[PDB]
Amino acid sequence: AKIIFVVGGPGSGKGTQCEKIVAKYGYTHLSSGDLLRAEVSSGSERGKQLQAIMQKGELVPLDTVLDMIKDAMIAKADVSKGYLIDGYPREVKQGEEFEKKIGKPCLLLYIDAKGETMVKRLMKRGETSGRADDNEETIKKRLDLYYKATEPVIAFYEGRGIVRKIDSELPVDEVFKQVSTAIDAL
Ligand SMILES: Nc1ncnc2c1ncn2[C@@H]1O[C@H](COP(=O)(O)OP(=O)(O)OP(=O)(O)OP(=O)(O)OP(=O)(O)OC[C@H]2O[C@@H](n3cnc4c(N)ncnc43)[C@H](O)[C@@H]2O)[C@@H](O)[C@H]1O
Repeated sequence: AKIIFVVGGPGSGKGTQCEKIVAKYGYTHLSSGDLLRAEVSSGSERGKQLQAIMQKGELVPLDTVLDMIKDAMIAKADVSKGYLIDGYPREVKQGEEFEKKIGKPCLLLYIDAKGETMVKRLMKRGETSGRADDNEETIKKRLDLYYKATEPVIAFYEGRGIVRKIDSELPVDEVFKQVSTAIDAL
């Protein structure tokens, strides 16, 4: 099965575009954030540790996140012709371990938004839906961690030759036209 990585800053639009891909193309959307949140909601001790980390806007350890992604991919293996890995990898080492333990991606959709745009989007969502990490201080930390840890992922996969940059400043449907062009070109 094809493995597509979807990487971009917090609030850039990764989840939105992934849900569009699912509806049009039928790939399996796995979200690292949603997996981690599902553990938090289980009430486990592990979930309590993850909630603490996520609330602070820091990165969860690679071992826990990659486990859960692998767990989810195995659970869907029967029925998936492709996977969208949304929000993983977030550092170069995550990408390398994923390739060692699972397989190589065929495409990286780089969901590119401006920093100010991301702040605005996450503040709006936080005011609405109240996700715990959508508060101003945590937003700032998430964005700074993205620039520091995650942009080198984009460089790594530029070196591999598989990055397609998606202008996520446009309206949702215009972003998805770019996304669709990239996927149709595989
Ligand atoms: N691999 C990893 N390693 C270690 N730790 C990890 C990890 N993965 C996760 N974690 C941990 O878990 C935390 C959460 O990670 P995760 O949940 O993956 O959150 P994120 O990167 O913080 O993503 P969001 O879901 O905040 O953004 P999105 O880019 O999907 O934007 P969306 O489409 O929702 O859109 C945002 C909003 O904007 C709107 N919007 C989208 N596109 C547009 C558009 N084109 N125009 C106008 N509005 C738009 C949406 O409607 C919505 O309101 C991390 O901070 C970390 O602690």
